[PDB]
Amino acid sequence: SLPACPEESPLLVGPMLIEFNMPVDLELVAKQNPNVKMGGRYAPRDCVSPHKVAIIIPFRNRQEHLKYWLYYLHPVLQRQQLDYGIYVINQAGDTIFNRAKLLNVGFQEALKDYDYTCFVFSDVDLIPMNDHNAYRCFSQPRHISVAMDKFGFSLPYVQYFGGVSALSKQQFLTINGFPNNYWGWGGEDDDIFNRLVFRGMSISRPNAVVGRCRMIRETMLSDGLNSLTYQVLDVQRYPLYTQITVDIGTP
Amino acid sequence: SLPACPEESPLLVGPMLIEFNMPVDLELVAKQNPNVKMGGRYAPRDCVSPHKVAIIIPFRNRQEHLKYWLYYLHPVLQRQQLDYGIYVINQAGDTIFNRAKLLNVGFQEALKDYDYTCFVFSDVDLIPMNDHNAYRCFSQPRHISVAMDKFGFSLPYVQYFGGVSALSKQQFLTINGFPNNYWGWGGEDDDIFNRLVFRGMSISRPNAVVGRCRMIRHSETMLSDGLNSLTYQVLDVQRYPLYTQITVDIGTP
Repeated sequence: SLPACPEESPLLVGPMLIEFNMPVDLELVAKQNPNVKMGGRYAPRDCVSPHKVAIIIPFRNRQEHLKYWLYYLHPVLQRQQLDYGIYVINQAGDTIFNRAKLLNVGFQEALKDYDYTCFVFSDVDLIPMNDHNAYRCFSQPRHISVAMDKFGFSLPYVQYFGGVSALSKQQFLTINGFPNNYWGWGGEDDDIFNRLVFRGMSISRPNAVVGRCRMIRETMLSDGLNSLTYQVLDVQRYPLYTQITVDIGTP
Repeated sequence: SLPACPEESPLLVGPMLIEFNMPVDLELVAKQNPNVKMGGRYAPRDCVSPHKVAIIIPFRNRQEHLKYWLYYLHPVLQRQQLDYGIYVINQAGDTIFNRAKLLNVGFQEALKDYDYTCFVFSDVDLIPMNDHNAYRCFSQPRHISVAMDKFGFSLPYVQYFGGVSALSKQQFLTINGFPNNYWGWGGEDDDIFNRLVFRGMSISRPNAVVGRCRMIRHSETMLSDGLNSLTYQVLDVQRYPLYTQITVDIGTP
């Protein structure tokens, strides 16, 4: 019935100022984005998007950062004319953090809501400075956070495929998702760039200016999606996001 | 007879001023480094170095840049107490450039002079700003150019394992060297990161400050495409005081 959305959205505004010297009230953010449905779900009214994107945020005790993330990304994602939903994967307990495992949980859980075909894995503390940085999938795995605010050496904050990146369902399934046994922060050695290589994939990215983000301030075949185990303890449908609280075990 | 050189050389000075305004005369540079022998060869007089390093530069019509590279790196390499030689691999003709294939030639040709055990592959237009950045090999593949001088975003110039990197002879042979069929400038698409992964190796590097480099300016297929399938024709070999230049025909796409 509806027409397909254009290939490039005409609603983009380009670079935007990101400042964190202003308190955020999510009740106001919700009234500013009234087309977002309960649970953080949105689709264009005027056209059909081919981008069915689940944005997955690994999370634990970062509510202030999340307020800023929602305040800044909901307008961006709509301007990009995406058919998206927001899934916050909250790691229950005080175990060592396991980013990769939570991303696997988010993939499995988001698919219970809707047949997403693209998955954006995003740290809660990275805001894109230009809405030309598409939050969706490409013919190759996509690295969305390319460089940081002040355009310095960026590998510490984003590694090769960290910070914000995107994988289609097929790309995610080809590598059997992320590993589940990397507890803690391992740097550019725990980057799953290795998994993309084994399956003959490379990295796509925008240019470093469009890709700027600002900060709020083998074993593969057996360790991954097919061996994932976890227990969901809570699911909360807030106006602007879904939060899933899970027990992912211990190292 | 001689003692082993220390693990860290006592001659290191740390950060360095790098400027590209003074014209360079290689006859004067040779008089500044009188211990460098014909062909750009040096070994310490006072100790035996465990680092037998061939520095291989893929090259074509960049003589001005090459002057600066020699002016700045010969002092650095000597201070690092290395047993090294300088090999410039000049691609004959003005065909489309093939960085990776030239690197394979340099590895094969350097070994005809001397039994090097470490190979540093360095773009001619990258100068290290700190002599603590070791131009030699490690237990894992080594990425020497980590970050750029000022605007630190470095991925376009260094990729994952480009710019300046080092592979021991064993590490190089394990991945069957570099590919030979990547014609042109491919960026991080021509990067051999996949080959290191395929063989269960990772990247070692210094921290981004020690690893800072400045750019000269004024502004499956692995097992079958590599060293074992390399073909080329040497057209000239010239032995200058400060470097060996090998001019080769590496064919066309």
